[PDB]
Formats: sequence, C-alpha cells, structure tokens
Amino acid sequence: QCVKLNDGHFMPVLGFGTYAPPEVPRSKALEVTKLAIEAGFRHIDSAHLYNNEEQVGLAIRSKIADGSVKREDIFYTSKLWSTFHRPELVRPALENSLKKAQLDYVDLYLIHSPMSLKPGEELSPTDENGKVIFDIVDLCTTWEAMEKCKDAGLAKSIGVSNFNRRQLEMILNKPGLKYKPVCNQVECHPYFNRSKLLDFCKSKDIVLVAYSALGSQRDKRWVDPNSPVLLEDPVLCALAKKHKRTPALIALRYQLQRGVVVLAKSYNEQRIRQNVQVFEFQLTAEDMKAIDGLDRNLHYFNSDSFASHPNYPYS
Ligand SMILES: NC(=O)c1ccc[n+]([C@@H]2O[C@H](COP(=O)([O-])OP(=O)(O)OC[C@H]3O[C@@H](n4cnc5c(N)ncnc54)[C@H](OP(=O)(O)O)[C@@H]3O)[C@@H](O)[C@H]2O)c1
Ligand SMILES: O=[N+]([O-])c1ccc(S(=O)(=O)c2ccccc2)cc1O
Repeated sequence: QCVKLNDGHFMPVLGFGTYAPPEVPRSKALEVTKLAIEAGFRHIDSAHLYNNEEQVGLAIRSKIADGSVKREDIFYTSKLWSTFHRPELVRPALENSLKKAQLDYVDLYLIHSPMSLKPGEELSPTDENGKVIFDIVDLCTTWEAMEKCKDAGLAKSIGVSNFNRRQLEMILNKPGLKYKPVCNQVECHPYFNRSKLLDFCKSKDIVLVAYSALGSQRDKRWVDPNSPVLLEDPVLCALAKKHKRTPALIALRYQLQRGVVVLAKSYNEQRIRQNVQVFEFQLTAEDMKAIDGLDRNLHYFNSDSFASHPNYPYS
C-alpha cells in the first residue's frame, strides 16, 4: 500500500525504522533489515546519524541479489545531518550516503532536523553545558541545495523532518521554490498526535510521516524515564484486547486511518513480523476517538541538549 507524493513518486505507507543505539552491534542492522524485507516492509528509513547505512544498504542489495525484490520495489530514505546544512555541504553529504549504502539513488532525502549544528567532524558538537553548538543557516538555502540533488537524480524525492508548521511555511513561501517537500517526518503517536500539523500538511499535499509511533526507544540521552510508556497505556491495551491484536498494532493502525505514513522500529524477529499485521484489521470511529483522547503534548525527545536551540521546533 502506497501514497502518491506531490512530485509523483510513491511512498509505501508502512516503513521500517532502522535506528538502534550505539550499544547495539552494527551487524544487527544488516540482519534485521533483511528480516523486515522478508516480512514485507518495502520502505526503509535510515540516516547519516544512524551509523548503519552500509549495513542497511547491504541488506537491500542482498535481497535484490537473491531475487526477493527489485530496487524499484524498495523505498529507501536517508537524511542530511545537522552539521551539513550549509548549502555547499548538502550534495557531498548525499553522495557519502549513497556510497555507504552502495546505491545509485535514495528514494527520499530529508533534512533531518531544523536545528543546524556547527560544521566539523563531530556528530554532536557540544558546549560547556552539553548544549549542542548551534549554527545559523538560512534553511531556505539548504533547501535549494536539496532541490539540486533531486535535479541531479541523487534523490527521487526530497523532504524535511522535525519541522514545525512555521518552518515548513518558510520553505513553501520561498521565492523561486522549485519542489515542495514531499513529507515532514515528525514525532507522532497518541500522546503527541500532531493533529494541527497534520491538517496543515494535508492542506499542502505534504505527507506526515510518524516516527516514535510506538513511543520511542526511551533512550536515556533524550527521554525522561518518568514519561508514561505509550504501549502501557490502558486505552491502547483495552483496544488491543477488543481486537485481539497488540498495543503496538493499535498505535500503528491509528496512524494509517488518519492519513499518516507510519514507521516502526523493531530489532526482534517476532515483532518485525507482527508489525505488518497493521494491514489486517480496522479501528472503528469510536476506537479512533478514544485514541484521540490520549493526546497530552508529550514529545519523548525532550532534552536541554537541544530545547535551547534557536530553531527548536517545539513551543
Ligand atoms: N527523524 C527523526 O528525528 C527520527 C527520530 C526518531 C526516530 N526516527 C525514525 O523512526 C524509527 C522508529 O522510531 P523509534 O526508533 O523511536 O521507535 P518506535 O518505532 O517508536 O518503536 C519503539 C520500540 O517499540 C518496540 N516494538 C516494536 N514493535 C513492537 C511490537 N509489535 N510490540 C511491542 N514493542 C514493539 C521496539 O523494540 P524492539 O526493537 O525490542 O522490538 C522499539 O524499540 C527510527 O528507527 C528511525 O528510523 C526518526
Ligand atoms: O532515533 N532516532 O532515529 C533519532 C534519534 C535522535 C535524533 S536527534 O536529531 O538527536 C533529535 C533530537 C531531538 C529531537 C528530535 C530529533 C534523530 C533521530 O533520527
């Protein structure tokens, strides 16, 4: 199942999340991406940040070589990291990602975040207090460099991630805009359902792609351990019982029925296969209203590291 993007390309509506934190051996990304493709995932979400593009690209190429899929059947995303927002760094960052994955093109290239970081060797250049050292880049200039990557054929489609409405607006209002973003990949789940941003995106034919749709991996670098655990929510668990599915499947299905493309990360073979069951059942209107009731403005990523960045998207 795919949605048509505003530049005519197609995005599968369920995607596999590939991030795992640095304690997880790098080889695991190769194994679990092949599992995801075997289970029926066709959209695969990676990034420079993830330090896994080589393993994820090998898993794709393995499944092409063994005859399981064709390249045109796979929708592969990577993302421009925030130390590469200066326009002359954008096509190089993309070419690096293509070389790591050994692919000729990515289906989608995103600006990973609006929170530009000091250019240099470090992924996360940190000040005195562990705040990211910010850079000031007009992201409209970064966008123009993204458009040139599409014109060169390095990315089939281009989009953004972690933009708020006003930051998206800034791009859509750019003089001489050539390509709208096709999507805005953002934190989105029943505790932070982004209904206003969703309505804006739909008005502009921009796909909202939900990450941390299962509640995030609750990494201690970014996530308060006190934050309620999404999949323990009693309304999600009651709906799981009513449908004889699981709280994760309820959270994924919720998004599809709102018109949201949804990612799901799992490094567990059973849960990878379980997550494709999202296409096998439906939530009723009352189930969806119950889930809408859970909204509490909770973005799990909530650290000082970035909450003080001048382009921090949350307010
Ligand atoms: N653009 C950005 O800034 C950004 C930010 C965050 C994430 N992302 C992308 O979005 C992807 C997904 O988000 P996420 O990594 O935060 O994780 P997530 O999809 O919200 O999943 C959270 C946790 O759910 C568990 N899980 C998966 N399926 C389950 C099931 N059926 N039942 C119970 N638990 C289940 C997984 O644990 P197991 O592995 O143990 O199954 C996983 O660690 C990322 O991997 C990345 O691709 C992008
Ligand atoms: O789990 N991931 O996939 C992932 C983890 C961390 C970040 S981040 O840029 O630190 C960030 C920081 C703050 C808010 C949003 C994003 C990007 C990611 O994509």
